[PDB]
Amino acid sequence: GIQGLLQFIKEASEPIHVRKYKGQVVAVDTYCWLHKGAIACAEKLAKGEPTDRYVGFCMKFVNMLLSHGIKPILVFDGCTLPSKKEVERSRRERRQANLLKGKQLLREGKVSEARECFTRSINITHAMAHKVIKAARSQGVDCLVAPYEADAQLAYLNKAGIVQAIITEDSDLLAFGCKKVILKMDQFGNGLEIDQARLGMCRQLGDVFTEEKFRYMCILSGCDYLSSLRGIGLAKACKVLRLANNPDIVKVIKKIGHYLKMNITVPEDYINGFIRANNTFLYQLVFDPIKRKLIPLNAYEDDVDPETLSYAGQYVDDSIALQIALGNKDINTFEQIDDYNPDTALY
DNA sequence: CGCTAGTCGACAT
DNA sequence: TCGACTAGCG
Ligand SMILES: [Mn+2]
Ligand SMILES: [Mn+2]
Ligand SMILES: [Mn+2]
Ligand code: NA
Repeated sequence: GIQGLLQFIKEASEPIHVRKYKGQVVAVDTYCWLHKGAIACAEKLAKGEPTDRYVGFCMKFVNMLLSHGIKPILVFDGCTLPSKKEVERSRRERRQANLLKGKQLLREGKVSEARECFTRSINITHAMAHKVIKAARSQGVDCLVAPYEADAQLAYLNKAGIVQAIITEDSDLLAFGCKKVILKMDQFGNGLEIDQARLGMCRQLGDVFTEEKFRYMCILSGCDYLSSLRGIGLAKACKVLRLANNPDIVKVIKKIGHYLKMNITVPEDYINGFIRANNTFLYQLVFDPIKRKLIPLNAYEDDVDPETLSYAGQYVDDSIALQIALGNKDINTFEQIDDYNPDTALY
């Protein structure tokens, strides 16, 4: 998540409605609807009590798209990424802290304070996501479980032309290179749209509108894969790239103390972390739904060795990757929890 | 002015 | 899964 990116390129956004893609295919970052659908029933999920309200919350969004001729492809998060394990461990640490502190407030009498901690300790399990998959499949809607982060899976579906828009709330999809991203879409279907081609209307970007330079700007500002240098945001990162009259990104990062004229010490591990993060935005493992196989988000280049890309995801057998993508195989237990088969009537 | 970190919000009755 | 918002800092 690039902080403040949406307010940094506002001049490239215009409010639209989902009718502009009537009769087209639009993928969805479905986990955003699960987080909003679980707030209305946070205390129930915190106490382990059975609840299916979030199932109905995600369905009114799906049924709303079906009413406008949209063919949604619900994409769901999968396994944990090694490049995101530091953030995933911290989020799991804060969910456990709010859960323990929320249960402590139940043993006192504070009902409003315990509810606030419950809404911040929401853990969207894969079983909760699989409930929405069953409800969406009962209505004839495609559902795809990403091998890891849904962000990379959404980026491939949009680049490969399978879908023409990505309905989401995260700003990372712009860094992955999505052509059309629809943000802040209410239950009625109204939101903002940011096209990758219209990024030139942002005067504060300069010549940093190409996919490679825009990807470099998001990482230097601070993403979930690599924390930014102390004092480096989107503006200063964009300033380094505008003045970067050099295609080699490694020498430009070392020279960040010169392009900005600041006392910036760059450890060597941060340089290896940038190459680690740039390859994750480029070569993260997605799932090809047509050919049914594990492929990187972008095709491998000649100046990269895929042997050093374990942090971007681990390959498995195409049959195992298919059962995970179909939601039949659980993410953690790796056991068959369902028996859906798309052959016996996206794929 | 730009960046950082904490807070409040997302639901809905 | 995320971001919007502002006070406090350089
Ligand atoms: Mn997760
Ligand atoms: Mn994501
Ligand atoms: Mn993301
Ligand atoms: Na930053």
